Amino acid sequence: SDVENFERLFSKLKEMKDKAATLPHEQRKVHAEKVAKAFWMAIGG
Amino acid sequence: SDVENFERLFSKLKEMKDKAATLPHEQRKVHAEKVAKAFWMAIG
Amino acid sequence: SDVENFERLFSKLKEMKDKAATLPHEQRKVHAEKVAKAFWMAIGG
Amino acid sequence: SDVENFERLFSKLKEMKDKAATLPHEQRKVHAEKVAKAFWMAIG
Repeated sequence: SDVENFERLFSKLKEMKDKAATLPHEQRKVHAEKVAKAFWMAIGG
Repeated sequence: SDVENFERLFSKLKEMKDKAATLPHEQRKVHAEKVAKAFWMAIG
Repeated sequence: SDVENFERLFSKLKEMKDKAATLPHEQRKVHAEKVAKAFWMAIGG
Repeated sequence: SDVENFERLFSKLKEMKDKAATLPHEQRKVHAEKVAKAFWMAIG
C-alpha cells in the first residue's frame, strides 16, 4: 500500500543520508589506498 | 629480532597489497555515495 | 603465487634497506672524488 | 730513490684520475640510494 511504500522510501532516504555521511571517511580511505598503490608499483609489486 | 622484522614487514606488504587491490571497489563506493548525497541534498 | 611475490618483495625491501645503510659511506666517497676531480683539473689533467 | 718517487706519484696520479672519472657513476649511486632510503623509511 501507499503507507508501506512511503515507509520504505523514508528508509531509502535514511540510507542515502548515511551514505552521504560516510563520504569524507570514504574519500580519506581512497587517498590512503592510492598512496599504497603508488608504493606497491614503485617497489615492483 | 630477524624473524620479528620479517613478520612485521610481511604484514605491511600484505596490508599495502590489500589497500591497492581494494582501490577500484572503494572508488565505486565513493561514486555511489556522491550520487546518494546529491539526491539526498536535493530532496531532503 | 602471492607467497613467492611477497618473499621477493621482502627481499627487495632488504635491498633498499642495505642501499640506505650504504649512503653515508657513499657520500664520503663522492666528496673524496670531488676533491680528486678539483685537483685533477687544477694540475691540467 | 728517483724511480720509487715516480712509481709512487704515477700511481697517485692514476688513483686521482680514477676517482675523478668515477664521480658521475658514484653520484648516480648516491641518488639511487637516496631514493631507496626515502621509500624504505616511508614503508618500513
